Amino acid sequence: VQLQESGPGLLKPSQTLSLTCSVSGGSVSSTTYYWSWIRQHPGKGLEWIGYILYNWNSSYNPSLKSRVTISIDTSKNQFSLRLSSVTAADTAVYYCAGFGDYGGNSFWFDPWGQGTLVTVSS
Amino acid sequence: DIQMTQSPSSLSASVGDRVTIRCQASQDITNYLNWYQQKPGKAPKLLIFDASNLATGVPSRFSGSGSGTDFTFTISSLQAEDIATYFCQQYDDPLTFGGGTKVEIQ
Amino acid sequence: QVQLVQSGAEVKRPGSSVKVSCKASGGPFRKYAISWVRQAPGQGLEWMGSNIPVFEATHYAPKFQGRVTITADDSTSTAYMELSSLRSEDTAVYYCARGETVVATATLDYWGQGTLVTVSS
Amino acid sequence: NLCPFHEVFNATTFASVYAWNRKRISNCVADYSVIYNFAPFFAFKCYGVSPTKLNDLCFTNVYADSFVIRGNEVSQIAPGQTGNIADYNYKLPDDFTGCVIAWNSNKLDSKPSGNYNYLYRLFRKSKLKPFERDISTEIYQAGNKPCNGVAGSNCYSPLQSYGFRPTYGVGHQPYRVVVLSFELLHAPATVCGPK
Amino acid sequence: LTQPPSVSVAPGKTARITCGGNNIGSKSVHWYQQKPGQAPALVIYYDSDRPSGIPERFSGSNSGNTATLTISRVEAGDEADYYCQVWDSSSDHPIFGTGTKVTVL
Repeated sequence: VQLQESGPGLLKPSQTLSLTCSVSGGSVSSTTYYWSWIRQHPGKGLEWIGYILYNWNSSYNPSLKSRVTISIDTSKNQFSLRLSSVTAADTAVYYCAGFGDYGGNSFWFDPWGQGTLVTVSS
Repeated sequence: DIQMTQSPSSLSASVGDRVTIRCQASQDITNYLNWYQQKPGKAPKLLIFDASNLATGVPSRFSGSGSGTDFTFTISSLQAEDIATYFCQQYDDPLTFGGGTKVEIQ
Repeated sequence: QVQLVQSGAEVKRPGSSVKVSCKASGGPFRKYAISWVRQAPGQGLEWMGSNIPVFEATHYAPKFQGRVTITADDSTSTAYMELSSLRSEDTAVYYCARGETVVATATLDYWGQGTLVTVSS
Repeated sequence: NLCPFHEVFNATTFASVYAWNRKRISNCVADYSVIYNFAPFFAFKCYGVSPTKLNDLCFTNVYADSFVIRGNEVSQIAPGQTGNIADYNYKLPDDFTGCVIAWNSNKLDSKPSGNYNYLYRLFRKSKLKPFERDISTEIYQAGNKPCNGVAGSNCYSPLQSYGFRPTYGVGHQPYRVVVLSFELLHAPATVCGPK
Repeated sequence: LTQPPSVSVAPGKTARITCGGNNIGSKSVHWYQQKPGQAPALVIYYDSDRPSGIPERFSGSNSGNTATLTISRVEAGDEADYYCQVWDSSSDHPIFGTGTKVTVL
């Protein structure tokens, strides 16, 4: 039921392209475990950007909502982030997360991948 | 919810006696009382609902007035089959019952 | 005129959980309000449990709060009692009961045949 | 002139079972393309008159209105069946009705952690008379004890929310449903589009 | 959405970490454990119980507008930052505290 992540190693400090990649292995990208991404500046706490479920119902952070998309697929049981036009506003590590067991009125993020640190503006 | 009590828990009577039973009803109600039959070893049964009017086709000798805090009920005749245990139950606290009466035939 | 039936007698081993049913005979099962009660062999009547079409299913005695739980099914017209732990006073016989109030749990007149539920070594 | 015939589907909320968002137009221009603007249908089949010939069927009332129903129960919208939505909330006239259209709104009206704005009423008294409002929201007394603005063993709330967690399967979804009437029985008539 | 930014404590001495915020007794809380060099993990959810793989040393508490985790014994293993998470039901979003760092000798 674990998760594994991958992404880009080192790119130039100003461009538009940015990629992620995820795989479950122990689970399937079907239902009840929505997929979410987390951002954090180094030397600063966490900051949520977006969660996505399968049957549409897409949502993102109110901040930086202009250029954010998420692509999911079950051909390889994968999902990925797509942030455009990054201008070194925040480089981060962008962990993956799931909601796990849905409850009454609360949600907690579990389980998480290893995280893929990427350089400044990718 | 209430410490519901029965006054008294056992009765002594001969055949055809003018008998009367009181259940205490500490919480003030407005005829929110029902009485109940229980023959020993069988299912229970009801006699009077709302402590005012008779239920089904039991004879009219079973009567009680109540109407307030004091709640009483009479039979006035005990001939053949009335000899069993009696209960009264409360609406205001949702479902609670009296202590139960043990009348005996003398 | 509608009657009411349920399961038989159980002599299930104490220190465990128990289940018993109650099967209706007629009428709209869902919009009615079923009741349940125990008769102790040495004592009187004690109250627990009700189901309602507005689905609270929680009106329990404080004496048995957190101990009993109704899990009735409307589709099969069957009411279900569980018990958390079997204890000596759980040797009482059980009853599921029915009245003509359309939705109230207030007045009850119909009953089952009883179930003999005793626990012993 | 045209009418907001199904641009009303491009709305935020179709209230609840209480308010039907009744429109009740008398004269406009409308035709089958306004129906067929939106692809995904669930219960497009209609009991009154087949939609293969809905053209030139001009009837001087629409009586058209819409609401939202859970996805478990869709079939009770039909005339004369057993169902809490169709015995206690709203029961269709069983003689002759215009049409019904159903579709999913999991994208639009299903919010995570619940969206308690939506609701459905519960049992009341006798059988609901067909095509009537029950906008009263006051607390329900089962009997005897007259109660006082609370909730208890007798004081029962006539309200219950859908919830609509989008994580539920095909059983629980927001289903937006609309019903229409096509009867004339009088002197005037509406638009006969194809001509 | 407030908390102290850092704290220091002696090893083996029980430590309080606190997270403020208005009316947070109404809502639940879930907290996380960040040691730099890896990912965090859940340590307490619904303010009362912990998932598998976590000993009894962590017991969250909610008191009105405050939340607090107690650290009975202290070693280098739990020497880490601890985050604050609050789930919103109004605009239906996550929200976070900025964390709090513990310090020993």
